[PDB]
Amino acid sequence: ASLSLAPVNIFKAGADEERAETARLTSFIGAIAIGDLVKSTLGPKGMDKILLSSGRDASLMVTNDGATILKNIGVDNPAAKVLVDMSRVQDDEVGDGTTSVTVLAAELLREAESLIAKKIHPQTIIAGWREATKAAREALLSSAVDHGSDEVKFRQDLMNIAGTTLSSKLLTHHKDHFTKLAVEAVLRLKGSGNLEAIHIIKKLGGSLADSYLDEGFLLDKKIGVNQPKRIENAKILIANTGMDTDKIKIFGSRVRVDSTAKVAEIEHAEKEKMKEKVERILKHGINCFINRQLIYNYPEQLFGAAGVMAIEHADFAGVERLALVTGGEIASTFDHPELVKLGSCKLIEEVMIGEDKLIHFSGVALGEACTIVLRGATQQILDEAERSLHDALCVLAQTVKDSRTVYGGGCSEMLMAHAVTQLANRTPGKEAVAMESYAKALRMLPTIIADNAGYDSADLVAQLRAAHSEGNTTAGLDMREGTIGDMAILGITESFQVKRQVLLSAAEAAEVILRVDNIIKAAPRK
Amino acid sequence: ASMGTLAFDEYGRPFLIIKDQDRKSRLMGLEALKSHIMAAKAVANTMRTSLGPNGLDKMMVDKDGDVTVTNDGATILSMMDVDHQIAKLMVELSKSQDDEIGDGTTGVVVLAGALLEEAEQLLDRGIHPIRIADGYEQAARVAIEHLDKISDSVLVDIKDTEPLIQTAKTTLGSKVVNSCHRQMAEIAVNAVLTVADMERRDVDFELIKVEGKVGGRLEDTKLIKGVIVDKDFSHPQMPKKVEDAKIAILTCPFEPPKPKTKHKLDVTSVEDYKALQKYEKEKFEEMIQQIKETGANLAICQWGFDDEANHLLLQNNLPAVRWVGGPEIELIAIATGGRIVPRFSELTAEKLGFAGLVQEISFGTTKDKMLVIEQCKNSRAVTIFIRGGNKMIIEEAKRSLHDALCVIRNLIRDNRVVYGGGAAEISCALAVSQEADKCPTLEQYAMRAFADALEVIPMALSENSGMNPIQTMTEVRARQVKEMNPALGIDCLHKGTNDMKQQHVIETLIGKKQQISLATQMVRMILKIDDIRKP
Amino acid sequence: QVQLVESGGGLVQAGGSLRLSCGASGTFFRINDMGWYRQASGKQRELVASITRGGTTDYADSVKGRFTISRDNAKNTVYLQMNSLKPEDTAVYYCKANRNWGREWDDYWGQGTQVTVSS
Ligand SMILES: Nc1ncnc2c1ncn2[C@@H]1O[C@H](COP(=O)(O)OP(=O)(O)O)[C@@H](O)[C@H]1O
Ligand SMILES: Nc1ncnc2c1ncn2[C@@H]1O[C@H](COP(=O)(O)OP(=O)(O)O)[C@@H](O)[C@H]1O
Ligand SMILES: [Mg+2]
Ligand SMILES: [Mg+2]
Repeated sequence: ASLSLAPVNIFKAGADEERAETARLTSFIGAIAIGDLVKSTLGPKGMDKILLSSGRDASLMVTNDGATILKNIGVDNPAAKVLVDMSRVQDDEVGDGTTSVTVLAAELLREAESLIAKKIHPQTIIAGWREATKAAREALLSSAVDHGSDEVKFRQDLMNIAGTTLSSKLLTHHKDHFTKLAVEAVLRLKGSGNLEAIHIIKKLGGSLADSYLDEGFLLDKKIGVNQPKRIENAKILIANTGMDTDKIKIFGSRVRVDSTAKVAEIEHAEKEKMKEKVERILKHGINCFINRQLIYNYPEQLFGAAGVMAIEHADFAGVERLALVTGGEIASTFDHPELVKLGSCKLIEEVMIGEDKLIHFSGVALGEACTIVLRGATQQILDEAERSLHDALCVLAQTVKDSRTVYGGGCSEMLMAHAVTQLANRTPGKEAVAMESYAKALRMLPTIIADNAGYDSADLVAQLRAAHSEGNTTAGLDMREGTIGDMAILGITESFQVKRQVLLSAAEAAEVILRVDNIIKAAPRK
Repeated sequence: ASMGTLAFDEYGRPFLIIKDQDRKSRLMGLEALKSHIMAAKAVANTMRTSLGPNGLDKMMVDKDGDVTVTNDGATILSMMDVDHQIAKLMVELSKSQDDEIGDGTTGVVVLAGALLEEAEQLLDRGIHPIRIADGYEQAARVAIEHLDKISDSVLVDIKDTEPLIQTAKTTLGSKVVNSCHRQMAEIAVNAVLTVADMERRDVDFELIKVEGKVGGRLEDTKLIKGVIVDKDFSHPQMPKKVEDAKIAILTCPFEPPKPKTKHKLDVTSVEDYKALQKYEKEKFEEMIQQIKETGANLAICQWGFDDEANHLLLQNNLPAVRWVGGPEIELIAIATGGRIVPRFSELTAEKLGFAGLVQEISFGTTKDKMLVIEQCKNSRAVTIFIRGGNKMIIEEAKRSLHDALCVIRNLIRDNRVVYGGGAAEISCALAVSQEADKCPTLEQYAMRAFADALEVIPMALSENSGMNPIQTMTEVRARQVKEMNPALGIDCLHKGTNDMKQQHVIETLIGKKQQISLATQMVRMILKIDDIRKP
Repeated sequence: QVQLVESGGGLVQAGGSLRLSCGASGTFFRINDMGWYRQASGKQRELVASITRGGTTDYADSVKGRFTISRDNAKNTVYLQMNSLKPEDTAVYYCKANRNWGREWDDYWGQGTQVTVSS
């Protein structure tokens, strides 16, 4: 019989059990809905979405980022939830491919629906899809190119990859500008992959072209009251001390006396303890002092009398970035100054950005940390610019780690589909049919890229398919005029890491969604 | 046939016997048995499509909307929101199979459903449900002894891991992680072999840490002969790698001492204040100096520490981890060969652990760091680090690897192995049929029914693999009878051969015996129920 | 576990011909191979011949072509008709039975039948 359509229902009031065809129906319609939602943001000519949340705040976002779009939607289909998590994982692993993986999974599931309608078991389909994924992996890896050795060619690949990542986003208006920023911002890391080092400040006002990459560093904290405001040849002590009514960690300690005179003596002793702490600090020979924690009035006064600029309430992130950009050591003990390394910068001044004052460190020593000032006309523009810059920086970091590149513009997808087709036509059985469907989805990726611009997607994908069958493994879409061209010459290159992750995550999620023949929901809590 | 008792009186006066007798329900007799059988049949027919390599998965959604895709019968029936008490019995049955074995959680349910479905036909003919239960017990004893008879033995040594990798692959044939089939099987084997008192003794799974992190590929899942922790070094300027690490494992927070008894240290003078101040300073310095003097190159605390201790660790070139959990502290001790120290004064160079590598590992654009401790000498602990593209395949991989580890455990407990693919079920059905040809007529319907029920697993495998159930099963049964070969079963993967001994399809004898015993015992307890008084 | 009986004896040199049987009973489910062996006093046991379930028989080198080893699977027994007897064929004849997957702990031997002689 069946679990639900049985003479007796075996479930609590509110639960349910969708069977074979109904389960595949809900799964396919949900996944394909998700995919058709997140596409149209795909490619250089992709358009943005509004995320008009209905919460008590009604936050408003304008995004072309597939990961954000899927995170910020109330989904109730479980297969759609799977695709959502897949896009989140793509965003975690690398910074690009969040829309391509979703569209790819949705297209694979569409083709799988077509095949199941053809009376094909959803095991033979996954078998063929695994074989096709293998073939595609080999074709991708074999087509990948590495240029990390030649520094100039590597710079060219970094500029081209940043350009390809920003083409799809709102920054394509000033792509070259932000491209330079993004490249410089990752090259200031000197091999490190710490993206927390790259701080992005969003200042409302000004055009998006007024954005820049500070040659030094910027801090949104305050200087003390009676303390200097400008410092040349600055020697800096970065600290994580108390300096805020700093109490001895003995917690049972209590002042118990018989005379207010002794209470006053002990208060004076507390103040003398704080003064000796400040003096131990000054014995480092400094002009700037940055504390992760607060700095109360008395140490502020002491630092002011000493002629030291004491910046307070920097965060863990602020002190880490300062250590990276200046060279100092985050310290909490000052009894061995010979061991505490100081930071150095030619100049510390106060600068105006919009209507706010910030501490500007110029002439920094190391530079392995960055500050990007993003200007914009609307907070939505600023948030989308930060998201796009994060995409570009994440991809450039992933490339600095692994210089393997693979040409874009649909060249890679068409090539993988070509390999899958070669495999398919030599294979006997319905697995060949599922391989052909895998190839159709791979081809449907550049099809969508072309559709989003308004070109003859069919004509162009036919030209590209013919080129990749002929052996012109570098043919791709030239989206300026709407033709086919050489991605190697036009500078349309992607990170091999990103494209491989797209392929594998999409195929894997489609596989897990396709293995389902029953959806047993439990009575919702709500 | 419902609503408890209803007469109210032959004298007209109120008849109240049971509380809320009007709101309560009851089913008595054969209709109760038929309701039970329908419930069990529904559960079993739900589960039977998740059986075998070509078995499909189920997507369970909980109260709060989290999704779980799985082929594991225990996980399905645990996530399944059942209100029928006989379905609850089947959930308990699968849970029991998982507890005792860790595999077979779907075979038990399918088989029990089949036994009850056949008892349904037997009750129609008028047999007492207890006589059916007794015939089932008799046939189950016969099948268990016949399994002991056709069983095989495998070597559970650490030098020839091929029989164990074959068993683990058979276990993982039906799971989504068969994309890295052998890669998964190997590590399950190595895991159980690393953590085991191999004198046919137990295997403690607390020594196997199964950790998952989204990202990467399934191919990145690996075995770390050591430990992984979700922490990083306490100070951001400490080094991220330590080779030939001498480890001090500590459960003392790097803070000034504090008595557990209510204490009040009284300061009554500036001299007392300065003494307290220097006491604090000297405590921090003395802790760090003791950690240095033991010779350690790395510290691992369980209870976190403060700014002075952190900077002193950095200054003295002592990378350190804080806020490590008790279980992880224990695993680090067991793996590195170190002893857990409760206070610094008790720390010595002999209580230290050694790890040939301590590393901080990143995961792309995440800000998340993990700590790997490995290259130990003889780590009696181990970790399986699973990667993947989504939390669904990660959780399914976790439970699949649990099944594989449990299978290897069952091998370490008893090396005897029966061959699967429905072959064992077909052979046991043949044996039960043979013994039924000898017993008196009346317990023969129940033994024939037990055989017809055992034959449902091969039918389910063939059906899930697209083959015709009756044709395939009859052909392989005839071959089993003709050429004596209890390794003949269903070619679910269509390798041509029907011989599972050649395809390396391997089950554990304890697994099949437990399936049969549990299914029979629960079917007996269900046929023994003839009344329900639900509210 | 496997109880094995052998019926033989009766050496004869007048032309020379004998037939020795070997029957198995007990716990098993398949007898993969059945073999006849020889063990003399101060000699090492050898294989006269051996037959598989499919009837396939492999003979030995010092004696071959005069073998009539036949296997009854209906009762899992074997019968060896050997002719052209000679004094060096006078030894103890052992039966061998591999069962239940044919592992090294599955070979089951008989008690052996020594072939008598007159005086
Ligand atoms: N000039 C160009 N010509 C052709 N294709 C391009 C060009 N610039 C970008 N692309 C393509 O546009 C796509 C942009 O995708 P994107 O929206 O970033 O996807 P995701 O959000 O999944 O990372 C890339 O896959 C790349 O192949
Ligand atoms: N490769 C295979 N070929 C034939 N049969 C198999 C294979 N793998 C598993 N089976 C069979 O499928 C049945 C179900 O196994 P599985 O679904 O993996 O776990 P469970 O026994 O918990 O359901 C087993 O009884 C086994 O006989
Ligand atoms: Mg992008
Ligand atoms: Mg299993």
